[PDB]
Amino acid sequence: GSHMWIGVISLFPEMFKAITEFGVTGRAVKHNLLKVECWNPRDFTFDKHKTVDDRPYGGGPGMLMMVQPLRDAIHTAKAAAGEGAKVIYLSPQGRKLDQGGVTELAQNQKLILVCGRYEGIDERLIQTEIDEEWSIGDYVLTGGELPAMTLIDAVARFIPGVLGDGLLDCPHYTRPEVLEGLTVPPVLMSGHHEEIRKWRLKQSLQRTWLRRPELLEGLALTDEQRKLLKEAQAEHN
Amino acid sequence: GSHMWIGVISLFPEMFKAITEFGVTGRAVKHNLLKVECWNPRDFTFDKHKTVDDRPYGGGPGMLMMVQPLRDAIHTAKAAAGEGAKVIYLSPQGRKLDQGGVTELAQNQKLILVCGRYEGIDERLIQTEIDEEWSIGDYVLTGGELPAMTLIDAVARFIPGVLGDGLLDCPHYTRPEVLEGLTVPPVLMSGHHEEIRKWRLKQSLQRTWLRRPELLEGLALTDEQRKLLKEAQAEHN
Ligand SMILES: COc1ccccc1CNc1ccc(C(N)=O)cn1
Ligand SMILES: COc1ccccc1CNc1ccc(C(N)=O)cn1
Repeated sequence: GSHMWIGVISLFPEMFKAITEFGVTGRAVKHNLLKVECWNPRDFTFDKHKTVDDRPYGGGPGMLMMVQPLRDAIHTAKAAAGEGAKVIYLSPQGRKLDQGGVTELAQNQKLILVCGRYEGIDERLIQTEIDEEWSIGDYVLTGGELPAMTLIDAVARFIPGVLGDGLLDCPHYTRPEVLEGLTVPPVLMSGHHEEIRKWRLKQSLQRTWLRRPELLEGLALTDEQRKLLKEAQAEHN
Repeated sequence: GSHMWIGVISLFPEMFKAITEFGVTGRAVKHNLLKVECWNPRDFTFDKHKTVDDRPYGGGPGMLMMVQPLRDAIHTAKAAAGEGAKVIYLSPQGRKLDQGGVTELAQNQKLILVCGRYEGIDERLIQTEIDEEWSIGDYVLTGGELPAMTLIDAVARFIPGVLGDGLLDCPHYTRPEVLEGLTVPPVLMSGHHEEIRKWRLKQSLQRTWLRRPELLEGLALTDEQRKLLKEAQAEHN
């Protein structure tokens, strides 16, 4: 159906086995709903030692990705992708990823994800080769590979066939009925589907209010949600 | 020195090869600065088919992790960890991870990371077994493994020997001197270390202001930073 092709530029393509070989994403790859293809800048070097890093102009402690191997790898991935592929660079300086941003990225049938190492890539390559710069969160990692895999996993959930409202999820319970003295809320045993739906929605509203109140500010609550939230806040007091 | 031990509870322990076998984190593991030990709930099942999921009370589309295998795996990891280990559950409902939160978590010499699959774990296990619940970002994934690896990588950077201010990083440049007509800022060639430091700081301030203005609100800028930021905003106008 709406399959997705993701090209990856990475010095450590074997890291991507974590998503291509296991779980829901591994099944998506096996079933051809998701295709992940990697190019390694090390394969585009020409010197004896296959050098992939370079020193920044102006000095400093860190290194950058060497331009020539990385640029050639990107160009090769773009040629394999054809037209319509969006090239994404993962960095702390990028647009912060959220579920809304995931749904936007999932609209692309083709993506190329550039995984920086060291202190990242040359600023001019961002200008000449990168369409969009994204961050998975306000923290620093040793490479863009984990952010790239996180993005792949999140967008894969929107591909039809891969899987089997602004609020945090409600609590969930399974067997057994009592666990270290803690019982399951009786409503979940009642079999009354409408009471269960309202209980879960009310719990999601209460949990969002208590834990992430700023998420509620970005929402236009329905009539039902306004009432259940008021009830939850009244019981809390 | 300040080595770190991280126990992991996961149905897919082989995903963690992505951090234990490659790059800076793989070296940290090889050098015994970081130890990652995994327990798989599937090994704690007793039925013929090694069942690790269970149905939620109250119905619904999703499944939960089965309590008994997961609980036994957690208890085994806690016994291997000894005293002082903090047990962390990765979920979208958790505290949002940022670099400040990474530095807090890195203060622990021992961590146990519980990786949920399906719709997560029973709420009572969070109450009885989990010390802290964290999220790597406001998006949903197919498992907690990628969040757990992201956390491991971020905290590993604070372990002394693993590697070789609230603002986004400045642009960086490497060879060649001209790339598709784009030149390197002459100051970075000048060799004047003080001018380079001020240029980079000014660029970091300008970039944070243009891209993530809310990050500036949480900062008490130094005298030098206030001046360079004013200069950047004046040149922008
Ligand atoms: C200092 O490292 C870099 C510097 C610049 C670019 C890439 C890297 C690689 N590391 C990353 C990558 C992405 C994210 C994120 N928040 O999306 C976090 N870390
Ligand atoms: C619906 O999935 C779950 C539901 C509940 C718990 C765990 C999972 C596993 N998936 C995750 C895990 C963590 C994060 C995060 N933002 O840290 C995102 N997704």
